[PDB]
Amino acid sequence: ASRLYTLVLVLQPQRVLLGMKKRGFGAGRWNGFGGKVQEGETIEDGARRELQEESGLTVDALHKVGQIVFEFVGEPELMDVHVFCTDSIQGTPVESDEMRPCWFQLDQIPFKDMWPDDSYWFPLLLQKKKFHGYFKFQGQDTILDYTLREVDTV
Repeated sequence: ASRLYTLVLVLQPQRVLLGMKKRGFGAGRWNGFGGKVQEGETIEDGARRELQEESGLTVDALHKVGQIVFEFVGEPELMDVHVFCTDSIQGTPVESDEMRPCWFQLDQIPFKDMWPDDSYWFPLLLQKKKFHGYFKFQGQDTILDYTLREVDTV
């Protein structure tokens, strides 16, 4: 059994948008935008909804770029995260109660203050490659096992 999650990475030719999670899950780290997928909305709609609730941004078109499964030791539900990307955005990223948005240069991505798994799949994202990933976590710091491959269909 798994639970559906969204992850939105605003990727521009020379910069990427990340948000400092101010609390809850993943707080203290720079994150993409997203959240739980609710009942009554599609996965993409949930990604749009959370992107607006967390940054105030709306997007014309979202592109599927990957899917990452996360296992946390002791927790029954696996986390099925659908990763999205976009270049065209509508509006200006403003601070919400959850995220503090900020632009980063592609050669200055703060991996040391992001989820440890990002250092693995981010190179694939920047290369415009589609990918499937799996990460088993013990706590929020230690990766026990992981798989990562390039795909043609997300």
